[PDB]
Amino acid sequence: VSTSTVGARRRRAKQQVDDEENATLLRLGPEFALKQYDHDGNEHDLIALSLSESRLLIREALKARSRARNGGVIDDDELAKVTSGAVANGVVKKTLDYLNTFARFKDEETCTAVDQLLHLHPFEIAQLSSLGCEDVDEAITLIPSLAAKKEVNLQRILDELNRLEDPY
Amino acid sequence: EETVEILFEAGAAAELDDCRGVSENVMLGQLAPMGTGAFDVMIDEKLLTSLPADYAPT
Amino acid sequence: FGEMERDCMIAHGAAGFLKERLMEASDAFRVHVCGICGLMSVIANLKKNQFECRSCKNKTNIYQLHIPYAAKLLFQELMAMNIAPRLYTERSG
Amino acid sequence: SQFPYSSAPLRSVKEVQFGLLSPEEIRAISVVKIEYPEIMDESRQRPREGGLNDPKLGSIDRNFKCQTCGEGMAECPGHFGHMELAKPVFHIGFIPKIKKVCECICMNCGKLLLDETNPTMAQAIRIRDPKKRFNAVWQLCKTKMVCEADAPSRGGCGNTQPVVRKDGMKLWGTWKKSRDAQPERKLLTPGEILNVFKHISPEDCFRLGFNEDYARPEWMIITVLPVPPPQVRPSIAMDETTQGQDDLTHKLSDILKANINVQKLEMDGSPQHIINEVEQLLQFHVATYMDNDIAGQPQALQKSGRPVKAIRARLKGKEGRLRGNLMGKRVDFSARTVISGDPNLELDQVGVPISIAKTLSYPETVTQYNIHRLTEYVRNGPNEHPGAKYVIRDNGDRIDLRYHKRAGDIVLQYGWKVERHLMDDDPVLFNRQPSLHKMSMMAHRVKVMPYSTFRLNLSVTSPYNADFDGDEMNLHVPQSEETRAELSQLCAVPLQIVSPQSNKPVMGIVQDTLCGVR
Amino acid sequence: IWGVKVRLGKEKDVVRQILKKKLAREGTKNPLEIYSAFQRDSFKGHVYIEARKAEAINDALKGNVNVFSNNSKFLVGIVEYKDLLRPVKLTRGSYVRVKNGKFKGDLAQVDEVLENGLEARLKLVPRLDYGKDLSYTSKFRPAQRLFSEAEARVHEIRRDRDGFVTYGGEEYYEGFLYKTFRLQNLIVNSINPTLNELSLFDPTLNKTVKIRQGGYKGKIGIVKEANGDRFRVELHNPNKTIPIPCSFLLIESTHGWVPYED
Amino acid sequence: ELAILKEERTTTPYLTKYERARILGTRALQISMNAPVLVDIEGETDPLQIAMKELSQRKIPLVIRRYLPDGSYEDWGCDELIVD
Amino acid sequence: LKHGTYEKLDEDGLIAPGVRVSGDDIIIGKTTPIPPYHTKRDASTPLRSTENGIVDQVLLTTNQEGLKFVKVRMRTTKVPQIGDKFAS
Amino acid sequence: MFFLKDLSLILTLHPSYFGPQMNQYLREKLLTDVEGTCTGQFGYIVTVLDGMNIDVGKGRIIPGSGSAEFEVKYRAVVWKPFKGEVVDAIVSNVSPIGFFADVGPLNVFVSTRLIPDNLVYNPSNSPPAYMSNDELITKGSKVRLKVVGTRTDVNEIYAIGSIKEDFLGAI
Amino acid sequence: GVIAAQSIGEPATQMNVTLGVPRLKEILNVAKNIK
DNA sequence: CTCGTGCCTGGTGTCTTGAATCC
DNA sequence: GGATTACACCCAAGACACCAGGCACGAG
RNA sequence: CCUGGUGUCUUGGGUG
Ligand SMILES: [Mg+2]
Ligand SMILES: [Zn+2]
Ligand SMILES: [Zn+2]
Ligand SMILES: [Zn+2]
Repeated sequence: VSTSTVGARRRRAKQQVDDEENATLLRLGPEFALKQYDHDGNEHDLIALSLSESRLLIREALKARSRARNGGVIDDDELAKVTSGAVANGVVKKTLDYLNTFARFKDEETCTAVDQLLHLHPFEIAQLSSLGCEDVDEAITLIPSLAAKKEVNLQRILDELNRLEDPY
Repeated sequence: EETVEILFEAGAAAELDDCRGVSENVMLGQLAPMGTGAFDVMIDEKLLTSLPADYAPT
Repeated sequence: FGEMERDCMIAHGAAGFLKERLMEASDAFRVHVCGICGLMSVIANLKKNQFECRSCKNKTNIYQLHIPYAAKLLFQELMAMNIAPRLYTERSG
Repeated sequence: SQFPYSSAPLRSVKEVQFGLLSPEEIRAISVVKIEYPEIMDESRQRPREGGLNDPKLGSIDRNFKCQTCGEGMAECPGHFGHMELAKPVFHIGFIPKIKKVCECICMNCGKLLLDETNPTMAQAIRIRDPKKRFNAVWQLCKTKMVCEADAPSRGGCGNTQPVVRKDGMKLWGTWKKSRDAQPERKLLTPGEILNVFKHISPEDCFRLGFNEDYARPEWMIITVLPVPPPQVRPSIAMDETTQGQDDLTHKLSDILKANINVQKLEMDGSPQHIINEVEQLLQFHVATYMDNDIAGQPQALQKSGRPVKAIRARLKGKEGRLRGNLMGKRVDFSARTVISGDPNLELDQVGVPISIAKTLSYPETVTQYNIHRLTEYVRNGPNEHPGAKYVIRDNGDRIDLRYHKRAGDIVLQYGWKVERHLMDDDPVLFNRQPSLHKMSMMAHRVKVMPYSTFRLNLSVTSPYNADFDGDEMNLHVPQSEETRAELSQLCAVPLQIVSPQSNKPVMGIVQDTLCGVR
Repeated sequence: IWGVKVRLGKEKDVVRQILKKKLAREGTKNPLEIYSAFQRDSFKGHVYIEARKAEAINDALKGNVNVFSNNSKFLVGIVEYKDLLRPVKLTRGSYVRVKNGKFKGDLAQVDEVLENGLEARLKLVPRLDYGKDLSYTSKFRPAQRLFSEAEARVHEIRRDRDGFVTYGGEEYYEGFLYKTFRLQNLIVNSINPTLNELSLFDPTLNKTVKIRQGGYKGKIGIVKEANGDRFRVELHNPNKTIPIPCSFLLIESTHGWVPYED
Repeated sequence: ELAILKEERTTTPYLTKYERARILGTRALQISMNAPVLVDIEGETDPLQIAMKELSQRKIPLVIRRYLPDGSYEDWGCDELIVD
Repeated sequence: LKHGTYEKLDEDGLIAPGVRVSGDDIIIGKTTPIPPYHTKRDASTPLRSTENGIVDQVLLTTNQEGLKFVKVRMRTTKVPQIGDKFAS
Repeated sequence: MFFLKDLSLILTLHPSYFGPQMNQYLREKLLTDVEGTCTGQFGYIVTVLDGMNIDVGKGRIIPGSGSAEFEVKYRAVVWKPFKGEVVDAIVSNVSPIGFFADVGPLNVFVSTRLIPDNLVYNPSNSPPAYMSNDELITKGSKVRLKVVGTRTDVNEIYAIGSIKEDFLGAI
Repeated sequence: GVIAAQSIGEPATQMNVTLGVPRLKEILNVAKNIK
């Protein structure tokens, strides 16, 4: 039905088992290669999004479109009624509410601070932001790929994440 | 001519047929790149905008 | 509609007319192909709306074609003699 | 439109990739294994599973749905089976190429007898065309009469190579054992050659002009036979309740019987000289199943005495699949009758008999501008002219107006189609055989007339090389809005007055009118 | 031992002919110097001949019209001799497939064998009609169904024992036919049970019409099609079928041509 | 990429007989499927006639994509091509 | 069964002389039984689709094998018209 | 796991829709057909970016049928989960065979043989929960699980989790 | 292309050096030994 | 009543030796 | 040693054999 | 109360 920029995938003599999606082994399949191409043929890094980025973009896109539907005229339950159809109403409401209960940095002030702090494979950089951690010991266990990289700063990463983190 | 021999030989040497000939497309029943089929026809979205607004798709 | 009548329509450049004569006005047939291996090996249940090329384990990259029935017949006779005619819908160079 | 809706995207064919079917792939697309030559269960209706008419292969009967795709016989393409061979046999089409490969490679390990160190040979691998490269290589290596273990180690085995000769369906290799001594030529069985071919390296596979993904060289030996569905070999009823089988059906039974007897040998009484007679016979049946015009040996015969119609003979010649059904074919919406002249018709008109005009039709789409006009045709029905034969809905269901007794209760919706009778000024393509040049096919405007001949204005007899001594001509009716416009704007008679053949007219004033005008 | 190719089906004849030649020449100055000859059914189209010199093989076959004239004889190895002469089941309670008669192809249980050892009593699902059309072949037989003695009682029978009836001179015990077959008439090897065995074990059309008004008044015809109001009469007089309104017709009935009161 | 800019178009500025026939037929077809017609329809109600009327007034809303041998192409609108 | 009319056959399965026939009308009714009621299959002969005329004469007899055997001769009259061919 | 993907959809347009607001109709048409749907190749398509400004290109007219074919290139927010990815969740159901957890659009099933023995299902408690002493798994409790297997139905995808490993569970 | 083929073939169908059809045949068949 | 012979149906399987030019 | 040898169309005129086994009928 | 299948392979004689 719907297709992408990546095409053909004609048969090759040697098979491959670096295709099976394994986040531990950095296998994201043929569609989510490290170097993608946009609809003009230009080269582009894979766009993986943390929970904090994603909350701003999706909410902005929905209210800008909602304003556009109103000729140019906050709460998650109100923002999800913009969609068309009960099937669409469901997936969008559940995604905001899920993000509403797990996004630490729920505003653009803190988020841009986290944005500048983080901006080396692009997938790992996005993983560190999504999974909250206390110490260096907790990060290399649950995410065993950070082992043999020999470039920490990790502690100051976690300290800034936890300091920017508002109380609850 | 040499109909079957061509096709056996074509198999054994994995020939690729790029379907640019008239005869290729005729026997596969597709519009051949000749005469009225030598070009594509596109819809002029720019010229449609000069029509009045009550003709609009909803 | 013999070989010599085919040539006359080419000379007139009436490509559209020639296509219709040899398909819609005769033995037009719809086949399904696998986007990976290019064979007519798709098993298509249209009321259940489920398609599968078992060889490629592929249920998503599948296309339909309009070809003459006598061409479909030709390819099955070629398959029976171990010749693989793979129909791809895109070029690559 | 005659096809039910399917969500799969519609595309056209841009490339045809030829190649060979691997043994593994044949099994992957097969839906059943074929073992028993008895077609019927026990002559008590319903054909035997695992037999040659196993219902999983498909339906050629209007009342049994396919047990694989669920579709009716019209849509169901048929699905292949497979037949395992007890012993690998040669493909009859590829023997002379197999023979060529033997002189190129080592008959022990299978490596190309020459390297890039040889200057002329290094030039030959650069040749871009696979066929010419393969021939250029073989032209060099032909005279190399020993596979060297050592470079001129290259991976060689040191053995001298035989001179392989073809003797019918058998290949004989004569090895020169190390002046002159005694050489012993033994038979090079398919199984022996099969194992040798699988050990050819990928790098030498490419250099031989073969292709690792599409035409791998051991696939020229047949180990499992694809069983075509019944659509390829339909049954026919000679005198209603008596049906004979297609030549392929009988021939597949013979291969299947012969296959069982090879299994019947290796487990008990094999006097060796019997194994060679039974294996060669399996090779024979598989060969004449594909090609029954093998030079130098008698043809396989039916019990009627006439030769078996092999697959190769199905495709060649004037009546075969290519010249008889694909480069040309029989077509709908055509008509033919004797022609007569009429001076009181315009140059671009053709007089069409009423009876022909009621049989042919054009599917005119219903719009706001003609809906009132088209309803009048519907009330008149198929037997009064000007009338109509069918009303086609957007779903495709046709209403046959011969049998619709409540014809007065039809209301037409926009977008439907009415197949109305042929009517005045419709363009049609007119044609006389033999079509020697492009003005053998010109578009004329219909004028419906009584009596059963086609009428031509006399000045068009010359380009058709027609006269009225018994000649017949053909009429073809375009079936859509796009082709009507193509006929009137490209093929119409007045556009054809001057021909590019000799930059001069091909029509003039003729016969009576020319005599009289002087 | 040499093998020789012979016309299919003529192997026994060639063995016979060789024996006659041998016996006829015994003790003469030109004896046939072969020891034996034989033909194995499993080895179609071959005869084997025992001798010391190849010339004796040619001598044995000279003039034999069943032998291929091509110099096709072949030598057998000593290590292959005994296998040429290898001579080669059936147990009560086991299944076999019948090879002859209306029960051809049917699965049957072996009930017992004759004392002499030739025919075996088989237990079979019957194919009967209960004498329904009496005043059989394998192509015009009946479906299989267990014998029903009450159906036989109703429709057409001798009781012999508990659950045993003789019906039309065949024996049925607990619904099964018990019938003797030659052992050579049953298949005991490589039987494949089937799926089925696993389950078991307008009133004026076409009437003649006269036309009473119009240009065709007085002509005979037949109503070919009567969709509504407009009829299709196949006129007799010219080879044409016309469209005509219903007011114009007279129909034939018991008494003359009657208007639209029929 | 393949598309050639408007200022650098090199193919002939006259409508060819083949382009004309395809344009008339395609536009005719669309009208019979009840596409909005861009000219006044008076007495001439045949699908082909309406399409021929639109052509004569330079009002057919279609673009010709003329393929060149290498695969590149120039898009020409039927509003700008000169019809004899 | 065939699509044409069976109403011109008499009870003996044969049409009688003097009856006009048109295309696809059945003139000889014959059945064949279906092997293993409602057991037979039609094997009847229709008049050629392009013809008409009058049944002129019907021969009934038996052949060398003893089964029944019929011939039906149809006559019509052809009147010259536009398109017919003539020669000195 | 969220990504931004540049996608495209082939749209066929009937000729009766050839009016001055054609593009705006197509923009509405794209959104109705794509938003909220799932595919095994990309995952759930959550929202499309910059919907009212998408450049649809030019439509190819299909020979012989009159209808027009647009290739609408676009950019969307997509959500696909992955095997090996550790994620948080909100439990939707608790049953004798494990629990079901809503991670945004879909639901993940964790079976009993991959749950530690000390977490005991307690129906008598009010409200029902998986309980310990300093642990509390009620509906809405943050839990940390790891996706160990993805199965594809091409309509909705199904992922199976596990809490049979270190540092996974309630927090 | 096709126009060229018909333009040359059609006159041939109605038609001491060799001329007419036998000479035409020598050309297309580019015979090494002409008559 | 039993045995033998003839006819019909079904199943399986081949073989005495006997038009001309061109590439 | 094969492959090449105009196009389309109409219509009338034809079809497995031999051997073995089983069943039925007639005669003794 | 809608759907609705009648053969093939040759050979020979003809038409332009
Ligand atoms: Mg003439
Ligand atoms: Zn595939
Ligand atoms: Zn099927
Ligand atoms: Zn070697």
